[PDB]
Amino acid sequence: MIEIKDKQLTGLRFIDLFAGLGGFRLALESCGAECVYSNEWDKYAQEVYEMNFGEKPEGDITQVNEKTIPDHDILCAGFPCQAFSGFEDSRGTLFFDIARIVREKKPKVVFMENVKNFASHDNGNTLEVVKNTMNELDYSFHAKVLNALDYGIPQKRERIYMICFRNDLNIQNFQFPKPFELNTFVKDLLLPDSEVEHLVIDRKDLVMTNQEIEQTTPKTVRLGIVGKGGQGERIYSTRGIAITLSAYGGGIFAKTGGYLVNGKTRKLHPRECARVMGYPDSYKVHPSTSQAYKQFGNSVVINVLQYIAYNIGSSLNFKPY
Amino acid sequence: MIEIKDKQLTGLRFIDLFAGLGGFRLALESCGAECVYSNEWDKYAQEVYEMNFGEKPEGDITQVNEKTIPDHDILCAGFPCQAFSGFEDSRGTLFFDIARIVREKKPKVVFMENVKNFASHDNGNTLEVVKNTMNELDYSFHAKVLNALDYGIPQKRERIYMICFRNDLNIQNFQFPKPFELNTFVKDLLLPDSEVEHLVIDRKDLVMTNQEIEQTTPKTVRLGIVGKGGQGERIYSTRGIAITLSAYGGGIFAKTGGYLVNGKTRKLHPRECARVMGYPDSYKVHPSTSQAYKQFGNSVVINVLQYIAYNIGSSLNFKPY
Repeated sequence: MIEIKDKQLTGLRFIDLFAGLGGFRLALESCGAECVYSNEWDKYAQEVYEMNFGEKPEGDITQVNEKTIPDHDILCAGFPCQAFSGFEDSRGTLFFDIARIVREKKPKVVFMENVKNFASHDNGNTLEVVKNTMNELDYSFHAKVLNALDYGIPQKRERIYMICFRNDLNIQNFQFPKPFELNTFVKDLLLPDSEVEHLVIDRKDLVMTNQEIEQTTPKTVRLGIVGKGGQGERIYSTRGIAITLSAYGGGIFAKTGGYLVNGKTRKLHPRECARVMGYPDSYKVHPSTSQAYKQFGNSVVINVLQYIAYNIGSSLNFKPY
Repeated sequence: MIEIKDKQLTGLRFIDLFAGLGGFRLALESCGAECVYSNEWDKYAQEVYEMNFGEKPEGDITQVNEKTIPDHDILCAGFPCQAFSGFEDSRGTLFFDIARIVREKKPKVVFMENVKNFASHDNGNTLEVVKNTMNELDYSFHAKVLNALDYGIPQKRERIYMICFRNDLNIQNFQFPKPFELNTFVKDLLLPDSEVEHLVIDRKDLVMTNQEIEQTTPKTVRLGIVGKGGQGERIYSTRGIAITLSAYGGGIFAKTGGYLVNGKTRKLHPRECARVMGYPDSYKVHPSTSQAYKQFGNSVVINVLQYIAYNIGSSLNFKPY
């Protein structure tokens, strides 16, 4: 997470749909915005959200009538990707819940996030349905795939970010944040060896294929493999960036991938996962290691949302005579 | 686990290498045999082994001197499959440690177990190497792939079982147990709903292609899918048999697969995993749920080992004038 002193979103209200761990909430609050409603489906996610924010998000958004949603300026949603069978063509999906709320509450901004391939899903019309639905609801639609490693977070993680402004506001200067040099690497986020001993996997079929590198580099650096060398069976350098965290991946080093740390090969700790997703150390992670992996592997990258939120605020606040 | 009153292995000593949870120990002890040495690599496997048997198995078998292994009549090993590059070809593998122990200790019987495809691995070479090695050590070699579902256990789980008798014994009559009708199904092995609600997975992309069946059947019965319907994304009926447990599988319903139970979709509980692996309810599972899944996913099926152990005894005991 980064520090933002210029609170571009001060005095604005947002809601956090499909809140998960509350990544959007961390991001928008860091810019001064106020959360007036959150919704999260998963009970274990509601749990950890409650641990960190004091309140439990409302559950199943389908039971919740849009008229009951508090007035708000920004709607956030890192929503599940689903295939559709514009606005009426989005029915049946969780995206429709976003569309029905947008139609009722007409926030100034709709800020959404999804997987990197979202633009390709269903031969391109999952994106086209979302875009057309947003247009029909009288919003512009700006989408760009951004990679975490380009925004200060040492993880290979491309995601699509979609920002929509209500047309009456006439916003013409929204820009995605510009990428910058990576100065933090996996090594910079590690816990002491003692705290992660349980994550060490000693295997006789380990084959180290490359020597540890001498200079940090903003890419994934594979050093070795175990077994057949497939998913969850590869070992990376902490002087590089993290491979993409996965909520549901399998393999010996499932979810995190394996890392060469002080002569040992191990998974990342849930706290290290938090860090490579941009979560602050003040954020309490779920007690279950396996549930924490799933939650972070499914989460948003805080830092990227912060840069975007700041730019959303920048655009909303530029109102010359 | 089945009851055996005719203790064919009474008076015989066995060792339990790559002991894991001690499945071989349960099977052979049920037939009257006494364990005189066990070895298990994994720290967490040692823990639960100790919880159940009162003793901690020795670690790293590669550093154990073969001459120090106690005298025994039966060597058991459910060992990790590894590609080779006869006896000499085994070097660099965990099987080499079995061979060097066999060479020094000369047990009457070597009883091994591995994955179902062990036969076809490295195009037959892996099994050739094992067989030729046992032959060079003056053992006959018998191997067959048996499916848990044919031996009273409702799980789709084929494994190769290898049984070798020392040549001087002139054992001519060893037979693998004959398969029989399955009369136990997943539903019979389930815990009450109160014990398992933490394993329930409520989702929206659940697509059910068949209704719950009314007949029991010795087959895996897929009723639905989630996501893309791949690994750990399939829902099965409990009126069928369990899909193969996996130590490192991924997906939403990782390791156990998903089941339709009283209107809910859930993973199996580690106790249910124990049961579909033939472990008795008196066997304590690992306190860590995720660790217990890995353990049972990589374990042996007790009942199949009991039937084989009994037949090993039957052959050793047939000694006419």
